[PDB]
Amino acid sequence: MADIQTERAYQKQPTIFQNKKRVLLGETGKEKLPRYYKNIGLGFKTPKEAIEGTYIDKKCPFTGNVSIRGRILSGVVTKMKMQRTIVIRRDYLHYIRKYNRFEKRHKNMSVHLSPCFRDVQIGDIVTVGECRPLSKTVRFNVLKVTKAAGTKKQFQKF
Amino acid sequence: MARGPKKHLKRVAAPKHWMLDKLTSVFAPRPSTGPHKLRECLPLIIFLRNKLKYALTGDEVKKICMQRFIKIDGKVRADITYPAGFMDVISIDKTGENFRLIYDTKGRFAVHRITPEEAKYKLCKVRKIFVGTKGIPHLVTHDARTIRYPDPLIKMNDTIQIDLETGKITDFIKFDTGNLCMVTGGANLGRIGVITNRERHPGSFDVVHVKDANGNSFATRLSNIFVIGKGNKPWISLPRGKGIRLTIAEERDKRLAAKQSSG
Amino acid sequence: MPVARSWVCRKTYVTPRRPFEKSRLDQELKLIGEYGLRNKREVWRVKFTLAKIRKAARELLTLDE
Amino acid sequence: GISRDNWHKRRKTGGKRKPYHKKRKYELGRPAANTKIGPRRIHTVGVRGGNKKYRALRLDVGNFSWGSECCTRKTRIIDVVYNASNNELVRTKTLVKNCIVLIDSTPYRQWYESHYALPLGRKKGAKLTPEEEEILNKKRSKKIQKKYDERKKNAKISSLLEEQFQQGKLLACIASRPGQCGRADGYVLEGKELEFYLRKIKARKG
RNA sequence: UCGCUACUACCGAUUGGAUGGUUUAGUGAGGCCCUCGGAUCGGCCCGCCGGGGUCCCUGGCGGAGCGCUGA
RNA sequence: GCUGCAGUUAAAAAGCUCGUAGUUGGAUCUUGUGGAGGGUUCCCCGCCCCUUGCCUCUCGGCGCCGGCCCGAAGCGUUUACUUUGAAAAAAUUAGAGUGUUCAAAGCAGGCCCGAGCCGCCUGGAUACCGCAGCUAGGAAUAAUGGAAUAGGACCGCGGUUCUAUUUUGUUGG
RNA sequence: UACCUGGUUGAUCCUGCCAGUAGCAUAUGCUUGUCUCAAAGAUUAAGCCAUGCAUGUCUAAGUACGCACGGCCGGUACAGUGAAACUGCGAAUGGCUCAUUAAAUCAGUUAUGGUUCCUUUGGUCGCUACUUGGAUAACUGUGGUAAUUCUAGAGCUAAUACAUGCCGACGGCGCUGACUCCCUUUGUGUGGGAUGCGUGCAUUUAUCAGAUCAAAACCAACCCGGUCGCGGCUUUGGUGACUCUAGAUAACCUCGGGCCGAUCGCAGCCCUCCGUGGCGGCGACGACCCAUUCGAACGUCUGCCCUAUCAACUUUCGAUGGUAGUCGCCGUGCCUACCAUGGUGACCACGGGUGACGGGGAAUCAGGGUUCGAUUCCGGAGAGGGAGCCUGAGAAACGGCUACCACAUCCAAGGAAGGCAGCAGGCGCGCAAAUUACCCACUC
Repeated sequence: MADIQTERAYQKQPTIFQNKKRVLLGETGKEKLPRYYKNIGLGFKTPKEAIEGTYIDKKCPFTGNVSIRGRILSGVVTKMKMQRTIVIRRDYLHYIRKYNRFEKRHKNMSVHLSPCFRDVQIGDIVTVGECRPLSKTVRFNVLKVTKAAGTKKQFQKF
Repeated sequence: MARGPKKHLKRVAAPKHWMLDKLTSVFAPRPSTGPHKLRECLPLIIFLRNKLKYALTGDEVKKICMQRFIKIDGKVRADITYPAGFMDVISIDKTGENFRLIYDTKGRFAVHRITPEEAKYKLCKVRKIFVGTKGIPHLVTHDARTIRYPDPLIKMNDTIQIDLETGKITDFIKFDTGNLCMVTGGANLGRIGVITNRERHPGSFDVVHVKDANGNSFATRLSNIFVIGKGNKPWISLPRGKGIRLTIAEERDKRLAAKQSSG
Repeated sequence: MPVARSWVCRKTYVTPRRPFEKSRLDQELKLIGEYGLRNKREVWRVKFTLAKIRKAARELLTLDE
Repeated sequence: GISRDNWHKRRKTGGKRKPYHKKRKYELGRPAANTKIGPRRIHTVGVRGGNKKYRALRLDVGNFSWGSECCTRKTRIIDVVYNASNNELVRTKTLVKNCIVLIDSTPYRQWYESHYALPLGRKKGAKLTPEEEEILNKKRSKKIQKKYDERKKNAKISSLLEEQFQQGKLLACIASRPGQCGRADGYVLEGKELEFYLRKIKARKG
């Protein structure tokens, strides 16, 4: 919040510039930084916390340098010990045709999760879309979070 | 290994609609690089040797072309494997005859003779719209033609008419409901009907629904629809059978009843 | 090497499963003697074309009228 | 030789993989430019598709922008002072993208003093009056002093730059890739970027 | 159990033998990149002669500095 | 041995009990009269209580002498299942036509006077193409979900803080 | 065609296996008259190879002083056929084999809004000049070595090879502003204006603008209809979505190291015109940039034979992730510095085996299945074993090159040369596989 330059190099959004002319503000002041953000398409909506926020993240869909294309998928949040990335589980049934019967299977995906989502928990349901390769094992990025079709965080009044 | 581009074609690998025999040979003519895709053209050698039968061998085709007799879209072509395709005109001024390439309702190129005043124009589908330096607008067609200063009402998926002596636009048809079209890919290849609905998806493919003269209904991906007339009337003459696609039982019954094929 | 040849062919008869069945031997010889044939293979050809005809009609009789 | 392939290294599970084929030419890599300060030395290489690429070994001069004033000019490069990635790159004076450098202030000072009709880099009267006062004051019929309110009411520079101009050097940041373009080229440090790197420079050695 | 004639496998002294894959420590051909090197080969500056012309063009012989400058 | 085997005595049930993953899991939550095709009541319209369950806009054609109506859209709690579209090399296999002298094959071939026809007609079908992904109907069966530390809703009110900067004749306040 | 029979007993009824019966594809034995098709050194040894062939190429249109052959005579550039040599293009396709290879290859499905692209086809092609420079090959002449498609010294001469460089069509439009004129000394509204600087598309970096919506009331100054307070408004294109496309400003620029023609062949023309100023008909070849076509490369989702006498594995010797950079055609731990402590597994990871190249497919088959697929179509890999690299649009190429390792040929002992898993042919192996033939007529 109050400081974000925790790295050895200065952190800023590309395409935003601050004028060093007409700088007078009197006894008070206003934000020296305007905010860059965009529409993703496909009927998704941009979070309020991306527009009203102050974080820097180049891999963010709403406020960074990525294009959402190809497949849209969903899965269950299962681990989150990395920084700005999480692991999600996908479960399915496989048909074996000699018998007339099914077999249970799973796979894991590592995905990139930006700030603007900040109340996610293990067992939440998440929707993701493809990007260019973002790191060695990461190809997908979080577009929406939900806990519909399931029990509450704490008691039923949540 | 594959260290660069290939330059041969095996005869069992060649496009099915050319109707090549099984036993004369191992190879087929590789179409010359050009305005139409390898799967979607007819090489000039297959038209002169196998369709029109003016030549018995590839050498008799070579010595027809080197005499400068054959014109495609009004230009003389000496290349025997040149990739001719849909809506092109071929003129043979020495025998006094003109042709246009159009699909038969079984999904293959028909021979279709035309009158010399209809051999003066062709129909083109729009692929792209863009702006160049100094703000000049550009157009691109399904057959690689580039046009400067198009009319600002001409949009994506529309059909334009061009005169072949000058290459400039004369008139156009808008893509909208109730206009006549022909199908240029998939299983419905070579059918004709009126556009009746367009269903759209953000990402992936749009789907168009089309209605026949006999009231049948069929659908395809938007990339396979070519518009050929404002409302009910086409801007080009059409081959025998007019795109109606009768079933194998109707085709049996007319073949018995009409006694054609020297019965 | 690639070549302009073709390799399609098939057999036109089948051999019986019981070689020495007395009831089968004299029935086949009575067909040879009445129609003036050369060998048993010349009878086994005609049983095979009839079996293929009946195999097709028994399939079409499953489908709705 | 050197190569940039994905197949020489292990999968998500920690398991090995065996080689699929010999090294291909499209998997190639090449040694680094390691560009120094010094009089121009550039070499060129042929690249995939038959195109050409430019590699700078020595550079003495660059193009820099003072974005606050809409002024850019060709300028001498003096020294390197900070590098976020590795300290051996400043110890050996190597020039790379987002490196922090010192540049000659003179062409910006000459643009400002002739545009605003005011002094900038000056200490005392002995470096104002004896020559070049005729840049500042001349005959100007109906354009003499009050019509320069279009200039004078917006002339004041930031205190952090007025302290740099008196020493004859400005801090700047490299924006081009010198080992790929053949050019060293960028923008003058200002505002909170200038406060950030002045704190980092002082906290390292001072 | 002991004994006669065939045939298959086990244990094991022998610091056995041949072939192949991993790997510690030391050595290292040859190409490519970089910093140097400079055999040899030219041009432009100073005589005389010749063709053209208001001493210069420009062909040739020739010597000093072999300057300056290129490969 | 899924369809489809066997374990008292022929080969074969852990000495006995607990228990995590895996497989399996009880009942329950909207129907009959009327019309068409067809029967002598049930499958399509419209109804006891809801029939696309709601809704009211606005860029955008219809019906008529502005206002009120009827096709998109928000979408119907989420999936499996099932039925239908689209899109997937050829050869091979199945399958239609056709007297290679018959057949295995092949993709051909057939009419007419004489040669004065400067020729004419016609084929090179069609089906199948698991799973996974795309698509539009059906809603039984099987998963899954909502308010108990009360919240749905009314053209319902009130304090307070942030805030786009439209409508005004514009550039500035 | 949804099928059974002999054999344990003195005799009976069962369990259960052995043997019989039919097809298919490898070897092998005995036997053989006619005629239409046609598989054939995969299995063992991706073991070793004598000899011959398997990739070359010219039009009217890049360079013709070869007496080589030739004409009616002559070079008016110079006739005409034209060996050789220089220059251009191709040789990265085709053909052969199946060693390696188990989420790898491959199939169906999707993506470049993360890249490159000879050629074809269509756009685009006006910020000494009536024509420049020197220098080599064929050829002529003299040589060296036991030896090779080894080459050295000397004398000549060309270009679409190599290297220079105008003319024409600057008349741009923005910024400076001596002076000057009008209402108001300045400011502020004007119109002129001497004189300087930059001024095509590509290239590197920085900055600017991108227009549209709901409702009133005061004040400075005015667009405008009018005059000393009211009505009324305007400006590239496109996607589901761009830090897209087009536009404006300040600089850079590659040079020896981006473009804007010092080129070739047919028919001749129209004139302030007698062979002059040009303008022009048909082309041929060439080059920077867009768009096409043929692709290539990297990535998404789902799909695999046997094994626990393989239960835990990976990890600055980069393992999983973050920030900045280098390198590369481009995304990315691809690699480097600093930091964090991650990632996979009983829903079988990690390790080992395979007489394992994958798929379209093949044999047998009531219904359900079992077994096979080196092999003519499609994808991959490799040219004795490993590694490195030149040229080019494209190769980590083997009918290209350099070196080590294993074989091996010639020698005058100094040296030189090599790669049949192409077509025929040979040796070795083994149960096991054809002729050192003819032709570009057909298909390409």
